[PDB]
Amino acid sequence: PTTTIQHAPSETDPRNLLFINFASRNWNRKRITTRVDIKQSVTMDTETIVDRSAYNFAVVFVKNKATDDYTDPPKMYIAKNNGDVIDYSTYHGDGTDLPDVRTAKTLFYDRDDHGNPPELSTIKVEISPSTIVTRLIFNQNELLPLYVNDLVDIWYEGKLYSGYIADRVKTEFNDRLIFVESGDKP
Amino acid sequence: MVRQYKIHTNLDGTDDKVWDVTNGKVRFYQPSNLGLQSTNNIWQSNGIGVMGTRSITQPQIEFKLETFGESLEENYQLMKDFVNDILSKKFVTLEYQTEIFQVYADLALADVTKTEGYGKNGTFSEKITFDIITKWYTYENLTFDKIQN
Ligand SMILES: [Ca+2]
Repeated sequence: PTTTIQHAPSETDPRNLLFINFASRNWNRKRITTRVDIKQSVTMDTETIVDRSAYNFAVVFVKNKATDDYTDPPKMYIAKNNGDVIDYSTYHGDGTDLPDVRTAKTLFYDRDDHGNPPELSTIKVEISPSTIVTRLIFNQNELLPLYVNDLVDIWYEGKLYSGYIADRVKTEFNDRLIFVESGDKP
Repeated sequence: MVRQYKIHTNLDGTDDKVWDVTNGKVRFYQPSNLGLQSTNNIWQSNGIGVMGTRSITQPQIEFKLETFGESLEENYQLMKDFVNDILSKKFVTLEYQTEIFQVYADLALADVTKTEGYGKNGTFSEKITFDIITKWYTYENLTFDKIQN
């Protein structure tokens, strides 16, 4: 959003008014394809849109009904590269479908009123990955100008990043843009 | 022919007072720097050079201020007057004049010196420093143009 002070539309109304803008130069926004060169003093940093947990491996403990204690040994669960969550013991592969680094956490669960162990899906939500998003801050290119609230597809160092122009800094020295990769790639 | 230096109290104004620092009793000599300094913001990536925006910085002008009084009384009255006139107005307009141009620079009093090392008839030789507000601008008349059949 962009706040703007402007005199009332009707000529009869002499009031000066303040409004909030959620409008664009095009009613039906179109996607642009551009390139960002290293010369534009590019600043790359990763943002997270959705909050999802960071320990991909789970040492899950289930409390024993008879002892009302955690007497029973734990069951280890690993998240594959695809997105699915499996028990570590059940794995029969070569390690290609598993992550490059093991981020782990120990989880404690209480048995439900029925007595059944907690659902695989409920554990999955806690070990599930968060939206890794790339942010690019660079100088305004006069050859292809990029204004705020424009859908863009940026090419940077041989890699394609897709998203929108969120902010714009008007300084004495430069004119810079904040590019936010919206994700939703596959 | 030669260079002229006027000191205006309020240029464009009815209450203007002009001091000839080239011909009058109070004279300005040996300006420190009339040029300019610039900061180009050049950042280099892998030997290749990229240039930002040039902030043209203007440096303080320091003049060798000399007084040409006939008596100790005159030379003191010239210092008590000239320096206070610069103080009375928040800023003073220095006019640079030559055969080719007549530029102006708005100055503010940075530092003035008063010492007891006198010559003959109580002569003054002191250093006056000014801070730059706006360096070199053309003050000229603007008129409309007429169209003929
Ligand atoms: Ca004035």
